[PDB]
Amino acid sequence: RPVVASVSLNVPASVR
Amino acid sequence: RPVVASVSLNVPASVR
Amino acid sequence: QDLEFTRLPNGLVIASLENYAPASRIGLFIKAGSRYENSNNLGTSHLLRLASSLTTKGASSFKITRGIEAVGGKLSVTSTRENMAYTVECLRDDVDILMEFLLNVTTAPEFRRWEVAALQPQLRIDKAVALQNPQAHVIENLHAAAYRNALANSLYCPDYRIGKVTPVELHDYVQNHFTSARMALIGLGVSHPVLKQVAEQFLNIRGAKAKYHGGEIREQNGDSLVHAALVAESAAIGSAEANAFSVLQHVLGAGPHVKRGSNATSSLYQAVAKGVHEPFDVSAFNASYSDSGLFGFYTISQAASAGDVIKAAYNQVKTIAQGNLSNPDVQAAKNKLKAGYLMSVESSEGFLDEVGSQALAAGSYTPPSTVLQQIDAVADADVINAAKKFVSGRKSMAASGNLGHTPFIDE
Amino acid sequence: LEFTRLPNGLVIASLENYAPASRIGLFIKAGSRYENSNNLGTSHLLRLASSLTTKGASSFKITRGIEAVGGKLSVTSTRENMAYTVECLRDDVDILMEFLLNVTTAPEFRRWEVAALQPQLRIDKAVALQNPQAHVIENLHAAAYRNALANSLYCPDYRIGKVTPVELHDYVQNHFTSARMALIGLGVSHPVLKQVAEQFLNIRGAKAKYHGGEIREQNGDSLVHAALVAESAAIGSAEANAFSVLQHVLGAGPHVKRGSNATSSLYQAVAKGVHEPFDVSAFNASYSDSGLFGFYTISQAASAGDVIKAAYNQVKTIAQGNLSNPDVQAAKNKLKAGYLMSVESSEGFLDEVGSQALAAGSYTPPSTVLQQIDAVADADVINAAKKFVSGRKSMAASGNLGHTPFIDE
Amino acid sequence: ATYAQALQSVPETQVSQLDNGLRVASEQSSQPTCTVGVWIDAGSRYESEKNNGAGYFVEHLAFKGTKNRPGNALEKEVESMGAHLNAYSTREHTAYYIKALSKDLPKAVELLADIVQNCSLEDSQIEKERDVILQELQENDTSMRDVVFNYLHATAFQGTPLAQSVEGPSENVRKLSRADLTEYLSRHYKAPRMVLAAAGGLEHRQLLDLAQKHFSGLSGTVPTLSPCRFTGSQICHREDGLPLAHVAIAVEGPGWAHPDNVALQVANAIIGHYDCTYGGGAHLSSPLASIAATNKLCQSFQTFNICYADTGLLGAHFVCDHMSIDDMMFVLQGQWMRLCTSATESEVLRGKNLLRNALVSHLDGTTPVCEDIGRSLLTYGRRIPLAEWESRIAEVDARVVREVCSKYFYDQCPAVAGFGPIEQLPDYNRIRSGMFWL
Amino acid sequence: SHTDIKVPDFSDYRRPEVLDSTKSSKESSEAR
Repeated sequence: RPVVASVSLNVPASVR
Repeated sequence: RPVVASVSLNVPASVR
Repeated sequence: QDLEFTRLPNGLVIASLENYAPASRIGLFIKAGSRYENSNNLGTSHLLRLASSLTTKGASSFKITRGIEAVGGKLSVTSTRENMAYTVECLRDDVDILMEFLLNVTTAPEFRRWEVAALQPQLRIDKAVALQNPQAHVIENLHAAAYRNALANSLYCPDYRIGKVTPVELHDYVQNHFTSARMALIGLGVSHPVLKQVAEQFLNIRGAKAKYHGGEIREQNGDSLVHAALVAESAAIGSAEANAFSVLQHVLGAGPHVKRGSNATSSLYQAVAKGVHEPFDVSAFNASYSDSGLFGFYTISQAASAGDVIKAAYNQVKTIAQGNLSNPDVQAAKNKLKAGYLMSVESSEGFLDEVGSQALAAGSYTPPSTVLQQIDAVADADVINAAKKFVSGRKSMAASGNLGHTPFIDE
Repeated sequence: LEFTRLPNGLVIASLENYAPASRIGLFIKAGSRYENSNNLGTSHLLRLASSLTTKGASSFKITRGIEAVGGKLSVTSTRENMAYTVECLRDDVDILMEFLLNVTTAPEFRRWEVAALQPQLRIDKAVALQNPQAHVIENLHAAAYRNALANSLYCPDYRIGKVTPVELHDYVQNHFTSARMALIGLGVSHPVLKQVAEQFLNIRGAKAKYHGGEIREQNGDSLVHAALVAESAAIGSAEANAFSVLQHVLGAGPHVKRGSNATSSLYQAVAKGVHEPFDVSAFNASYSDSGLFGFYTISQAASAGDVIKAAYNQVKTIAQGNLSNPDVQAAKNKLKAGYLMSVESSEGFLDEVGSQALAAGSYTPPSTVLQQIDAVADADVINAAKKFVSGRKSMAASGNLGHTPFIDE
Repeated sequence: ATYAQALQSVPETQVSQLDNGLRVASEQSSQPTCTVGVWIDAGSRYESEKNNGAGYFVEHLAFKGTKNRPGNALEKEVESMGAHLNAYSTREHTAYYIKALSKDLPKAVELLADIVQNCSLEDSQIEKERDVILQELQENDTSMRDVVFNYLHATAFQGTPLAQSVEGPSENVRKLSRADLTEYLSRHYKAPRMVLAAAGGLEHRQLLDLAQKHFSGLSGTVPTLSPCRFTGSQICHREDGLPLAHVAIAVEGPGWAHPDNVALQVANAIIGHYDCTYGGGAHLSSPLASIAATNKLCQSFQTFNICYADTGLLGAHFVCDHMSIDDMMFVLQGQWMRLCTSATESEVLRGKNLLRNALVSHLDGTTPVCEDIGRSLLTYGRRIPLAEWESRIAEVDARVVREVCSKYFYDQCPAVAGFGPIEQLPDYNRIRSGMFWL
Repeated sequence: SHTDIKVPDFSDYRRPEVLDSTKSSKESSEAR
């Protein structure tokens, strides 16, 4: 799948 | 080089 | 309400959509993905993606951490091999404060020494949260197998790079890539002249290609289950040829539209349902970057049942390339495509994800209605090629799990 | 040198040199080529599974019973073979004999001794990789070949903490077998060994499909290590020696300490234009099913392909017929030397005795070896390099790779 | 414009009703897409031990055989239409729903009559799925988070129906019948206890005919609730062979209609959450979170506020190593007692401004909107507009919190759980003695 | 499994004021 990273200050880390 | 492993009970470990 | 869309002489795009909604929302899409990394600065964006919430000039790390949670907003960061977004959220009554917090991250980051050293070993954590989801080193290896220089560079950071990263190494990276010519100050739930006022005061400031080669990587990891992928050189976005794959995606298999569904309409998963009598999961793989894209599929199965499954897929596509096809599956596949686009942008976030992504690759926003017409104008003789380019084209492959019965490309 | 064979396919030899230091080596076909996908990293454990429980003895007693007489228990192991070398004085051979066979013939491989011995693998795996060659070189096999020789000597990480003792008994009962072993000895008489095996050893994998592969390791290490090879030939064929002489034609490493290797056609060929350190030599490997041939590179990051494109060109010069005869006879004289110089030592001597006894069923004295070297053709030394250049390729490297090219480049 | 003006500009929902009993509602919007679903009153709360897990077993056959679209023909027509399909069940509520486009909406409603009412339940699929279920109860051993809440509900509500799981024991799944499902179907799927809802670019009257078309044939004609009590009890599935230990603790919740739930959702957010990724670390606001980042005690924790009819569950879930459990709890209780007694007004404004962005950002699309609608229209009665959620919050101050937390945290009889190396896990008595400051 | 799991009955030990599962607590907790 077209993977994408995602972090934040308050959104939990994730992987698309 | 044609590498080979070598361990023992009393020969120190080595790599050919 | 309609979508403003402008451009400054400095190459700095702005848009805005005052929907009169409560939740203001801003996203600053930028071209800073790890494709712009060279060999020596790898695993950098993985750090920069967490370098948010650090010291600035206009503010401290502490104050920003609290100043947001007082109003109760957010500071999320999407980052791709192309791009690097600084998404936020808040209520519209306090946008002016959160604006200032943002730009100080991008415009006046000091990147001091000691805050980084505490923040480096975080990478070991973040690197491993993904790889609990095992896709995220299979999939990186495709780029690292197929492509060479830019897109081969993973989002995440290798191990050894940790404890070796420099702050100076960022200032070169920042001063070269957070630039008024290649940015996009998108907003939402907010008026346009405001954003026009901000950038002119603070953002008033100033890599190679993806050479496809054909590569192959293997990972005997002892994991009981299998993960694999076979692809071919695709086309970049903008070309209607790109959509020809993205419709073929839905022809072939797009994942479960139905919970616990047998995906019967999908020509692929149906094609393996014969002969096989055990679980497996598989779908099309479509990627479409600016320089190029990638297309193929992604496999899940047991160890002994890897090539037994793939040799349906690699055959199933050849059936398509040999002209064997019907029209309702296509129009069905189009209707799938026409759905998922709107359904993706149903949410403001997923909406936002499309707005500036066009503003960077293109310099224009396409409303969805115009998108559907280009989908309407697709040719079966291009959907074929398409698969012919896949089959006739050079190949790249990767997989993980046990590999006691995994074949190679040529097999 | 005595040299015999039993009906069970079990070879024996012996050479009573009247020396003080008795010495025994039990060359066996148990290298990790015989491992399948599920039993990987096993020989790395079995290579340390020595000094564990047996039936005829305990782990403790063997550890002390050797050091009392002051002997040794060393273990060489290759992708083909697995040797149990020992040493002692000739006055106490009878004891140390019994200690050996109990390791191979009656190993229990209990549970708890293994669990303590597994995490040792993390140590042994890393001692090598302080010497960075030993994951570059493994990757060649894992890149070029697929099934058998691709399997490294050492053990992957994840396999640790997952190995089973039952998984060995299948491996042992299938591969420590009277048909494919060689009870070599030294400093000892022949009828003794004839007596031992008949009492205790009285008991009963795929091919290396070359494919062409490529692996890369951006490790951040300042220096570079790289290798480009081609499908070679297996031993026994005189074609094999055609490479092993070409080895010395091209470059065989420093015969001279701190020497500029001027006679070596390769290192000389890079000495022009380059003005910085680098080190490089021929790579020759020759297994039973096949071999491998090429070279092994060391340089800086920016100066990888700048160097390799001399080597890949230098070999083409040879393949295009450009060559002289004294370099060949010089290269032969190098080959004729290193063979005898290798077997000058009893250990290195022993390393040759049974290695032939497994691949072949006959020992060739060195004199006969030199004649086959004498009968080599320049039109084979050429293809040779033509097979290298015209042949499919496999490659691997490590270090920084900011300027490392691929095969086709 | 402003915030308060924005909430008044929202599309105010529209409600309908039918002779059979089926509530219907919707909300127009400028979204060209749309979604529809069927939120109802049914779950493991009403199944007995003989029919436990059944409503989950209903979930897997309802899309695998009907009277007019048998087999994968039903599944086919969606993929031909280009839409998604999704479902889930809860201990009280169950929901099927669709995401599709506006113009193809009429085809959608025609299906759910063929699904809900006219399910076929082929014996082959009954037996095939009966293996699929037993495949998953092996899988959910891995879903350690779901293990805990399953244990947790099984303790505090012991002896009641609600202690049941949602998927049920393996045994009942290996004894279930077509007829128990027929009876279960024959009692719970009824108009007076069902809801239809949708959102997107539609109109409330396009829809009203379709319900009067299809679901008008529904049987519009049933026990009521036993008050499910609460228990303060401890459970502990000691297991040292794992890396870590998922842990949970909670107390009695008030329930849906009880208004102070607004206050508690703040206090959960006053304490907030943290999991091993937030670069704030030391700089964070939740004192719990800062310490967890300081000394790296835990790796993740979360809070919650469940709402059931006359009760709910308030508590938290946290995840740490076996050499850190006691201190987290000591700090954790150290926060609850702080709010029972000493709650700073400025810190309240933190959470009041957290919760606004919660419900709003929760409502980003159409599917979340109909989660709330199909849920509120079985719990709260009406829907509550967002301008009303705000006015309730604006009444709040620290005087309220000190009354509420004193009512539901302080000195109560909590419920505990644990699955992992809980060797450090103190006793329920010590935990309760740590519950009241001084 | 972890769902076939069941809690036994303490009705031999509990207080009389809570044995009726159909009732609710909070009416005797203040007394207990």
